Amino acid sequence: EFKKVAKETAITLQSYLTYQAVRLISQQLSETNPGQAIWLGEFSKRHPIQESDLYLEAMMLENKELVLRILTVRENLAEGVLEFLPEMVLSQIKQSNGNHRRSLLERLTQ
Amino acid sequence: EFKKVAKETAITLQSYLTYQAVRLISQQLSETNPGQAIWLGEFSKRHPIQESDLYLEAMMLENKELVLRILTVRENLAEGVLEFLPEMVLSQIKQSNGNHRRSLLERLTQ
Repeated sequence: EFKKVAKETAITLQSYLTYQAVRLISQQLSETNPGQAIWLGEFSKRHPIQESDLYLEAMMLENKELVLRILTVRENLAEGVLEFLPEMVLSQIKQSNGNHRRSLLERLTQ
Repeated sequence: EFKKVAKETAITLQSYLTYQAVRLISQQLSETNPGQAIWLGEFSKRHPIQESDLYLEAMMLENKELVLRILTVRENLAEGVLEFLPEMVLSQIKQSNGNHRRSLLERLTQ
């Protein structure tokens, strides 16, 4: 099932990177254009960024400009971040595993 | 902020791959050992797999064997899946972006 799981993870990463896009943009808009930060916040109450293609589709009806920036920002975030994710996540898995195996072997040898 | 975002994404991927581990294991246990599938389900009600190092720490107090299998299965899942994630997620971002840009350019040129 490494196909079913790869696919589901990629969809999850795609949507998560989109949330990170909207988090970053909203942070800039806090200083740069506060009334749009606020708007972005309320629209996100009314639309679960979880279902991200629908969110963006919902947003084009009201703010095409913000939709475009999320598209752009998330493409850059992906392009920036994705290359280190393999090495990072695997390394964190090997060391979380390491900790947990060191801890329970400690309990097993009381 | 590509560091703050890479770090947060890796933590999220780590935890998500752990949930996928527990999803897969629970699926096997459905057929292989049903009474442990059920137990795994109830423990997951009482412990948010979201905070995954704590979950696994909570589980060692009650089922060290299952904790070890999650450790193993999630390391394999990571090792299996992580190499295609860059190419996959970026490709899905380029084509989701493509769709949304094709759709709103359609509205802008009514």
